Amino acid sequence: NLCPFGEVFNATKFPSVYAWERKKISNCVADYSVLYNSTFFSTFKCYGVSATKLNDLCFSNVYADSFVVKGDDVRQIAPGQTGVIADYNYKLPDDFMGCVLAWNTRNIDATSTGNYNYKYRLFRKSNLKPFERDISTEIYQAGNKPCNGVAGFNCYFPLRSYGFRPTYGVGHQPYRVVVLSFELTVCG
Amino acid sequence: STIEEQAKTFLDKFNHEAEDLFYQSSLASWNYNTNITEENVQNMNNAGDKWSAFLKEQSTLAQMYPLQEIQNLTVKLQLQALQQNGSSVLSEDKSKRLNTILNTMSTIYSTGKVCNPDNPQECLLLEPGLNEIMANSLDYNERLWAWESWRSEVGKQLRPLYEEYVVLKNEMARANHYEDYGDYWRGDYEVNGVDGYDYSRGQLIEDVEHTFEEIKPLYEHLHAYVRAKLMNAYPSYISPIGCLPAHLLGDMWGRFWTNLYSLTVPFGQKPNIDVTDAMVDQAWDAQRIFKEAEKFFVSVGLPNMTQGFWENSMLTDPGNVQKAVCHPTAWDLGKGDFRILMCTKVTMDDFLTAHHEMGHIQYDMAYAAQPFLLRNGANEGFHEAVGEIMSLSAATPKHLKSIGLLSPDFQEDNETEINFLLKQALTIVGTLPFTYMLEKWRWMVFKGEIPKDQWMKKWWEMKREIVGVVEPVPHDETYCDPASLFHVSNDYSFIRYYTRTLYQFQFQEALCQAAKHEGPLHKCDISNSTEAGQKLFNMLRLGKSEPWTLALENVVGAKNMNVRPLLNYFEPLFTWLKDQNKNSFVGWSTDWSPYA
Ligand SMILES: *[C@@H]1O[C@H](CO)[C@@H](O[C@@H]2O[C@H](CO)[C@@H](O[C@@H]3O[C@H](CO)[C@@H](O)[C@H](O)[C@@H]3O)[C@H](O)[C@H]2NC(C)=O)[C@H](O)[C@H]1NC(C)=O
Ligand SMILES: *[C@@H]1O[C@H](CO)[C@@H](O[C@@H]2O[C@H](CO)[C@@H](O[C@@H]3O[C@H](CO)[C@@H](O)[C@H](O)[C@@H]3O)[C@H](O)[C@H]2NC(C)=O)[C@H](O)[C@H]1NC(C)=O
Ligand SMILES: *[C@@H]1O[C@H](CO)[C@@H](O)[C@H](O)[C@H]1NC(C)=O
Ligand SMILES: *[C@@H]1O[C@H](CO)[C@@H](O)[C@H](O)[C@H]1NC(C)=O
Ligand SMILES: *[C@@H]1O[C@H](CO)[C@@H](O)[C@H](O)[C@H]1NC(C)=O
Ligand SMILES: *[C@@H]1O[C@H](CO)[C@@H](O)[C@H](O)[C@H]1NC(C)=O
Ligand SMILES: *[C@@H]1O[C@H](CO)[C@@H](O)[C@H](O)[C@H]1NC(C)=O
Ligand SMILES: [Cl-]
Ligand code: NA
Ligand SMILES: [Zn+2]
Repeated sequence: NLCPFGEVFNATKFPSVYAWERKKISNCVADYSVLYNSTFFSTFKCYGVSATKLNDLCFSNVYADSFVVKGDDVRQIAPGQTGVIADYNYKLPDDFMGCVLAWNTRNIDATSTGNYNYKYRLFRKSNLKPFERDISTEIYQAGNKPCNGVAGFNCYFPLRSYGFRPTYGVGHQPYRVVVLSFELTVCG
Repeated sequence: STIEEQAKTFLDKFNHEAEDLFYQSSLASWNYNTNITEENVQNMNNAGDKWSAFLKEQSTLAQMYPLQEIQNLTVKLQLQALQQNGSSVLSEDKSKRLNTILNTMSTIYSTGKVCNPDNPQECLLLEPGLNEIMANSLDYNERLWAWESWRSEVGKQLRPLYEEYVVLKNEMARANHYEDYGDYWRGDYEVNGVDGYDYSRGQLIEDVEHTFEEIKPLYEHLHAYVRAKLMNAYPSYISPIGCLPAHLLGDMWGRFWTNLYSLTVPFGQKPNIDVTDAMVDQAWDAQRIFKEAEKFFVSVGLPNMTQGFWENSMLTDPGNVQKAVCHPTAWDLGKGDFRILMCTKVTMDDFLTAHHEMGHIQYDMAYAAQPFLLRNGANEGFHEAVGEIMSLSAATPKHLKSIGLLSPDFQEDNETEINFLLKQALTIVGTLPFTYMLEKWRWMVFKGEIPKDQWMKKWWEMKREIVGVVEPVPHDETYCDPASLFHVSNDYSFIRYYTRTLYQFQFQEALCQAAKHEGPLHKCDISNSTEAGQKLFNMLRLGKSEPWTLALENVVGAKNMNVRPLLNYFEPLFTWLKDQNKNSFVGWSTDWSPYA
């Protein structure tokens, strides 16, 4: 059977970067011709493997991570980055083997009144491990005095909204990202 | 947690939360300036008051971090910007009355209109009524009427409001650890923290006066040449040794002598460089003007204009179906949104202005990576200087011939260059004594050196001595002629126009050396110079992170403003003026008046 790549790429709803979702791909034959022979993507950057030789290859299972970030934050979805998205939202390992695909979604993910649904984590104790996921909304304590669950001075809410609008620059427009991870069932 | 680390996290919250509210306030005022309706004027105020209330909340929130406990110089600048109490240091009633007089002065300046005693049904306001008279009329009495009526009608009303304006502004600056309101304005040039690049607020007064002494010889010869030409235009009205009457200078205040070119042109027989008719015959539209300006910045190494610029800018007049303010402005709404508001027409004056406003956008695009509180020019004069050097290169005959707007057989005689330099000097160097004297008068008023009973007495004593301009009719303390200018009655500093003028020629000389120019400085075009573009971009990206003395050094190689590049630009004209004034009187007597 064909692997359901349309369920992640052509998915109607996409999650926030802080609460990115992962989908496991098990016994099915893959078809990377759809992903490779298309100019719809804005980046499409592969690491550890090539964008063409993958057709005649097999893996134990494939993991598809999906989320939404700004245009300038797409560069952080790569091995060896230290931005806010890479440190507090979604981090890739140094020995990552896969491809990162992103495309502009200004027409569906950005509204005139401001789309504040897509969020991201701005404050967190230490960085995230590779492939770690944090959905905690606990009040971040930046000062020495305790917060006591009520955000205040030196006590900030950990999540902030992107606030996408169609008149923003290309670097601030919403981009849907799909990270395909390869682990060593799935063949071409 | 370290106070330095707590402040960094606080700035992270601010930079992300302020960038979103600043975009809503900027887009709200954009929808008003491009579509003047009542629904949009309230949305501009709602998003404006929301940004003001947000900025005040973060102001007191930032004050809870001791500025002395921070060692990082970059974060220390951001905290100091937010910790400014500003106008909120006054009481609830004094701050409300201060905004009341600030609005009343701005109102009566824009709505004040004078009527002709000869024809009472003919009443004209400043724009375009009185400005058209001061710029075109050659009648002594007609210009004297428009000059005196503007200072006796709308000027006398500003006198009581400006008195309360000074005392309230002084109560603000003295409460924020400043000497006076003039010391508050000079704080824009203040640098304190970097060894070898510091600059005190009092150092500005010393440097502006030291550089102005070297401008006196060039201005005195220009003043003597203009006076000789003005005597032929107004015989039996001007003394060959006295100051120039104020109502004969080209505009309402004598700020610019541009309108005197028709009366002071050295060689009127030679062809004027107006390429307006050329582009109309070559099928140019408003889109082509900005496309050609975009190609100019790309030729020097700067990037293209963003897609959002071509999608969101208003480059043409929407007409009677949508009223809009046609003041050419460059908008930086943030979040990658760069726009330009300009009702562009197919003329040469709009072609050069397109390079000026797009120069502001290239400056905004450069420091976009800096944090929010650092996305601004080095000082108040850096931004206008960047836009002016573009119009200097775009106005050279070498650039106009290369594009196709000037005929290839246009001969550049030594008299055409004197005609061009004389036109530049009437606008550039003619405003320097006016700018310095005006800000010097307000500095003394704020400092407390000019009592109220001799405001206008000392105002015209400096006009005679510094600018060399005498009033046509005597004015007592009932008048308030300085307030009759926009920048004075609308609470704007004016020394920025003096510093920007010296900056733009230091930049030009620095870029033309990187551009490998070899001829005179006024014939230089920095087109195709990726070295000059890289040299200029190295300072545009700094924004306000590094001190202006360091940013200026990154391009011109000097830690302070210099007047030498300004004199080299007008050097061929300075030697020509000295030859013309060999049988004239260079200088003026501060005692002659057209009414003694
Ligand atoms: C004052 O504080 C700022 C930040 O709070 C300091 O700037 C920071 O300097 C570090 C060290 O270079 C930068 O880390 C680097 O980030 C890049 C990002 O790609 C990474 O590739 C490097 O490997 C390195 O980790 C950091 O980004 C930078 N932060 C900012 C906002 O510019 C600055 O050095 C401090 N100044 C003093 C005098 O302590
Ligand atoms: C340096 O700057 C100049 C002027 O900005 C650039 O030269 C211009 O290049 C265009 C096309 O590349 C020329 O248009 C062509 O002109 C010839 C001769 O007039 C005409 O026969 C053609 O039909 C076409 O219209 C333009 O003339 C030319 N101008 C000059 C003064 O040479 C040049 O590209 C820049 N150098 C760079 C960017 O390396
Ligand atoms: C998404 O739908 C388009 C419809 O044109 C199709 O071409 C594409 O292959 C689909 N994506 C996937 C991953 O199947
Ligand atoms: C102008 O304002 C009206 C209502 O005030 C609005 O319907 C219209 O869309 C606006 N046009 C633009 C171009 O903003
Ligand atoms: C602002 O005013 C408050 C009034 O209580 C004062 O405590 C604070 O020190 C002032 N800020 C500065 C920077 O002077
Ligand atoms: C700028 O845009 C033009 C097309 O409008 C293109 O030919 C050129 O390569 C672009 N330059 C850069 C530096 O993006
Ligand atoms: C220009 O040069 C010519 C001869 O080279 C000379 O006769 C003329 O006086 C010069 N004009 C000026 C304004 O210097
Ligand atoms: Cl005046
Ligand atoms: Na005139
Ligand atoms: Zn400007």
